[PDB]
Amino acid sequence: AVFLGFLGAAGSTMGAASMTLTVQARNLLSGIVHLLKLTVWGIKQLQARVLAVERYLRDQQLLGIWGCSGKLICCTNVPWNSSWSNRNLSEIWDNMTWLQWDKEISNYTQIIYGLLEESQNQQEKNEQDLLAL
Amino acid sequence: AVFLGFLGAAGSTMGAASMTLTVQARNLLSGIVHLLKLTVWGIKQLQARVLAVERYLRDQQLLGIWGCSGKLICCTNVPWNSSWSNRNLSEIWDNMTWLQWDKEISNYTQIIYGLLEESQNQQEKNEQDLLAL
Amino acid sequence: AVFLGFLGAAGSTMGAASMTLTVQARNLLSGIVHLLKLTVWGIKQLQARVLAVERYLRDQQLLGIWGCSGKLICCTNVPWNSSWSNRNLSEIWDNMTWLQWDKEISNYTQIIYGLLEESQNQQEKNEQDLLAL
Amino acid sequence: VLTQSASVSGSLGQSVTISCTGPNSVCCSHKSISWYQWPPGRAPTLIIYEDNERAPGISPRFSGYKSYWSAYLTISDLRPEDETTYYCCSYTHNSGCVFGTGTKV
Amino acid sequence: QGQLVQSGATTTKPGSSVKISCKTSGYRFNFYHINWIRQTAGRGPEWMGWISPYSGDKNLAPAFQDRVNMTTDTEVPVTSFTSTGAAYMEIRNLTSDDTGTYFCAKGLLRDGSSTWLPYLWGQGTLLT
Ligand SMILES: *[C@@H]1O[C@H](CO)[C@@H](O[C@@H]2O[C@H](CO)[C@@H](O[C@@H]3O[C@H](CO[C@H]4O[C@H](CO)[C@@H](O)[C@H](O[C@H]5O[C@H](CO)[C@@H](O)[C@H](O)[C@@H]5O)[C@@H]4O)[C@@H](O)[C@H](O[C@H]4O[C@H](CO)[C@@H](O)[C@H](O)[C@@H]4O)[C@@H]3O)[C@H](O)[C@H]2NC(C)=O)[C@H](O)[C@H]1NC(C)=O
Ligand SMILES: *[C@@H]1O[C@H](CO)[C@@H](O)[C@H](O)[C@H]1NC(C)=O
Ligand SMILES: *[C@@H]1O[C@H](CO)[C@@H](O)[C@H](O)[C@H]1NC(C)=O
Ligand SMILES: *[C@@H]1O[C@H](CO)[C@@H](O)[C@H](O)[C@H]1NC(C)=O
Ligand SMILES: *[C@@H]1O[C@H](CO)[C@@H](O)[C@H](O)[C@H]1NC(C)=O
Ligand SMILES: *[C@@H]1O[C@H](CO)[C@@H](O)[C@H](O)[C@H]1NC(C)=O
Ligand SMILES: *[C@@H]1O[C@H](CO)[C@@H](O)[C@H](O)[C@H]1NC(C)=O
Ligand SMILES: *[C@@H]1O[C@H](CO)[C@@H](O)[C@H](O)[C@H]1NC(C)=O
Ligand SMILES: *[C@@H]1O[C@H](CO)[C@@H](O)[C@H](O)[C@H]1NC(C)=O
Repeated sequence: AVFLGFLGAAGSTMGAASMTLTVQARNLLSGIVHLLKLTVWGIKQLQARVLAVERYLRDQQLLGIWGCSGKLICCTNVPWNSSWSNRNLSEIWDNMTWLQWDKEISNYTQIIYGLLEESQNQQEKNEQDLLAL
Repeated sequence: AVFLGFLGAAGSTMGAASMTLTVQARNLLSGIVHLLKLTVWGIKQLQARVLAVERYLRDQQLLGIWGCSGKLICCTNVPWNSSWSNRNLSEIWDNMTWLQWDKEISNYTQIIYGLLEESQNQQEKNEQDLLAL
Repeated sequence: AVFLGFLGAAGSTMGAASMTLTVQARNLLSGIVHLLKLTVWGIKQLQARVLAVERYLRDQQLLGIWGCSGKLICCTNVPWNSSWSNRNLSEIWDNMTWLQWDKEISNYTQIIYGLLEESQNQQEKNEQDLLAL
Repeated sequence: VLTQSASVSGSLGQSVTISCTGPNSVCCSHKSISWYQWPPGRAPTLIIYEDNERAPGISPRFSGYKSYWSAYLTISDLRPEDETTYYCCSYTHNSGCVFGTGTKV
Repeated sequence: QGQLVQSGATTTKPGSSVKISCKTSGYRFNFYHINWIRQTAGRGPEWMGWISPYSGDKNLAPAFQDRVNMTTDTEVPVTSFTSTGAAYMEIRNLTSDDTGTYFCAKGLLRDGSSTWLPYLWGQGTLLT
């Protein structure tokens, strides 16, 4: 088929990049990063090791508090406030790239992260009350 | 609304604290904890970094072997042996705090952790046999 | 009952070992591995700590990109190409051990890891299209 | 070959309905219809594509509809600037956009 | 955004072959097709053809099949998502019956069914 490679679809449309997410997901913790000798290269490599797991788990932490654990494409119950981006679907997924999309959605990325957070807290509270009978 | 803050409902009832679990969940790995210089403050901070991820994953490990991965309120199939606590529901969730509850359930916390563990091993074995047709 | 212990069923049949997976799952991150003093034993122990979490997460990373997050026995949609092993079920689960099974499936372990990877990427894309109505 | 309405008019507040049809060569159920607002001798404007999808910024009163034999363009709630000439267009994904005859509104 | 300035509106006489330019700004010139449209007075507006500033692939109507040369030169990176481009247009067995206003319009989307659709137009040029 195609298989562009790691970040190979960085310039492709959002919909086309949304079909090769495993390509980036698997390289978020591996690479080349057995004794711990504290030389100038050893201290350098140890930090490179702790830094990878740290950043990897911070993304999985947010993915957990949203109810999206172990997911690449999860859907939510947070509606799209058009003040975030009034662009239409066809001019988003068949037009923009993820890089320029993140550039314009950047202001509201912290707002959306809160709506996904409490929506998961209330949804799990709803599921518990439904299983109380 | 309310929003008491991190541990803000530590003195509230168990039911009231059971509505602000995301407030504590998100601060279990972040904070303020870019080169690795091994000075007295650098070694101190590196340990602070590894210690956070270590303790964070040990809780997620137990949460995984119970079938509660990425959950804040999951329900189980382990019935409540009244020898653990004969208190009633209304005098638990509308009365006690999580601190004093953990103080009296402390003896059986290792007993319950085993019942949730093998209940998940047997449940996944049941689901495999049900999908064998 | 039985309870052979950690790796206690290493020489048992695959089906018998497939009933005590929690026994190995819980010891993949604990053990005995509070200040960080960088002595010969301190540097040695710190590496032992980072090495455990690193290897633990690499297994959970693959378990995530396969849609098996927080699972001990998950079923997939990747059929068994008989060129991997033409052995029958009864002569696999009531005969072989996991050690000698991994010895003969070793060549195709990277092939299977790719089929489980893109099967999960396409399945989550299918679930999104089904919830688009 | 893609015939449009001869001409038609309305009034401020009312609505219009432009037509666009043709034979099996350029219409319809296996083709897409785009509606261009085109003042004579000026920069045109894309109003609606894919039979009924509006372009970014097009007023919601513009609406497209395609039957199995003729595409339509409704222009509800008229305004002064509506005095232009409209042209339909039939296309597929990998071909050209055969324009229409024209419609003075 | 996006701008497409066109060449001058000079005139020639039959038998010749004129070149029409179209300079783009405010958008990545490679990401969208470039269409050529003709609005004659003695005919309905005609789609002449589009070309790919990225892949070089061109597609013109059979009425212009062996009479028109469409060319574009490579863009110039201005920012990460902005570039300047240019598209060219020529006619072969040219007469005076091809008189009218000529426009250049870029594609609509980068993918889908309405990829090459003329969306953003130029100010046009008067001819013979
Ligand atoms: C980098 O950025 C560029 C620019 O944006 C991207 O190039 C664009 O890619 C998209 C998607 O791949 C293209 O959209 C498609 O357009 C085709 C129309 O082209 C067809 O028609 C040509 C003329 O008739 C024909 O010659 C082509 O056939 C072959 O020949 C060329 C010769 O060069 C060859 O290059 C082709 O690859 C062909 O092998 C061609 O078929 C259209 O058919 C598509 O529609 C189909 O697919 C969509 C889904 O994608 C579907 O919705 C439709 O219903 C239909 O099934 C589709 O619209 C676009 O034309 C490209 N060019 C632009 C925009 O200028 C490039 O992909 C980016 N790459 C990366 C890695 O980021
Ligand atoms: C959008 O967000 C603003 C504040 O960010 C809020 O006041 C408004 O009600 C929201 N509207 C919708 C439709 O969600
Ligand atoms: C595609 O995205 C760019 C980003 O700025 C935007 O300018 C352009 O209008 C979009 N295309 C369409 C057809 O809306
Ligand atoms: C984000 O905020 C900055 C603050 O100056 C503003 O300039 C910019 O336009 C904002 N962008 C969006 C998309 O809201
Ligand atoms: C409660 O636990 C004890 C041992 O801890 C056990 O002997 C007893 O059967 C249990 N009873 C119930 C009702 O679960
Ligand atoms: C827990 O064990 C200690 C051991 O001395 C005992 O004193 C205490 O009462 C026990 N508490 C409960 C709740 O069983
Ligand atoms: C088995 O795998 C080989 C390559 O590894 C492939 O060519 C063949 O089609 C596969 N057969 C089946 C039945 O999956
Ligand atoms: C694996 O590959 C080696 C390469 O020499 C080969 O000898 C061995 O037989 C192979 N085993 C299987 C099970 O394919
Ligand atoms: C278009 O003009 C260029 C200019 O050099 C020429 O190389 C090319 O061959 C021409 N195209 C055709 C189809 O003749």
